[PDB]
Amino acid sequence: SLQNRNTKNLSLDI
Amino acid sequence: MPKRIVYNISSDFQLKSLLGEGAYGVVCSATHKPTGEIVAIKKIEPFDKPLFALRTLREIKILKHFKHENIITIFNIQRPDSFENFNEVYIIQELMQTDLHRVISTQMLSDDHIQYFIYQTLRAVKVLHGSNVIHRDLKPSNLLINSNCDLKVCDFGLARIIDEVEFVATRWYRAPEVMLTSAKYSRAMDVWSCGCILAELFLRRPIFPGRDYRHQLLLIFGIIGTPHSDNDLRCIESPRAREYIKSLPMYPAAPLEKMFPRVNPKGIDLLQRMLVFDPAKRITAKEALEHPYLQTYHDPNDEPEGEPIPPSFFEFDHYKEALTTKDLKKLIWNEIFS
Ligand SMILES: Nc1ncnc2c1ncn2[C@@H]1O[C@H](COP(=O)(O)OP(=O)(O)O)[C@@H](O)[C@H]1O
Ligand SMILES: [Mg+2]
Repeated sequence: SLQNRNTKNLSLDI
Repeated sequence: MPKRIVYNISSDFQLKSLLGEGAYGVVCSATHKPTGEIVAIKKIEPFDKPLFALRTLREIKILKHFKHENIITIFNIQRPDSFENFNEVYIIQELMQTDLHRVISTQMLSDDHIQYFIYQTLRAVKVLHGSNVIHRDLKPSNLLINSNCDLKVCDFGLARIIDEVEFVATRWYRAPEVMLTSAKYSRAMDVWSCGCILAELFLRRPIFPGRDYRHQLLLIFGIIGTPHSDNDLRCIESPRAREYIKSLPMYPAAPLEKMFPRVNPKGIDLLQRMLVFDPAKRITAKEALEHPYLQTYHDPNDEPEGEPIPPSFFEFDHYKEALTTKDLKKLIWNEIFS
């Protein structure tokens, strides 16, 4: 996973 | 879940929802009862025409080959109970919540989201190009997305290894050189697709929705400009194509900043570097990761370059006589039990 790079905690409500 | 969908897999599995249905593949989510894990299962009937078996074999070897955060993870392949009773392939993979096409059509992405989504796409493409593999069918519906915004490329059946009747990649994403000149697969075509994908993220609709070949070219050139000079018409060598290009209205490069008034200038910059006519001048995947627009996520040390795959990895594609369905069945069996 690349979450450790999602420096801005971007999300999508699905 | 539609009563018409039938999967000959272990009964430890229980179909949940139908996620994709096409003449080639059918994708359903499913619960593996004993572990409670929910997974994605892609079903393929590959033995009615070599063509299907070939795609299947290519998709399998590619998936088993990579271990990258941006390439969909394969957990396993259902094992048939007998060679005789082997008629469908069931690829079991990590379950994702949707595809980018669905996201574009139902969500307003911030510029952050676009930056991150395209960044991942490019990162996947780099590792592919570095192993000398080209996807050939990159489009939003083949980019899987999770709510935390992870993105993974899927659908590797049309992949090819670079070297010195068929399924066709959606034309809205095909590079102009493929449509024209007899194209020897190149890394530039995938970047062109990424380019169409980024444009679509900004536009929230496909940038080149052509109804056919002609219209497709008329739309593309209406944006990037009609190539006029012979230095410009180099890449193309087939006369009729030169001629066809010359019979086109002479369009100037359309002013993108005026097209995407509210799009990040840096995003448009990167965009224009991808949608270029001459494949040799088109920006590469690596280069694109280095572009200012992706500065928030770029890191020269966490961008796998891959390792070369030789042409014989897909040997079965280069035989004098075409392989039979039985030959292909063996090859797939071999991949399933290895
Ligand atoms: N691992 C997965 N998780 C969730 N959905 C998936 C997954 N793989 C495929 N899908 C869904 O199935 C659709 C088609 O899958 P794809 O692998 O591209 O096969 P096809 O050859 O039919 O295009 C995708 O657009 C996506 O919505
Ligand atoms: Mg697909």
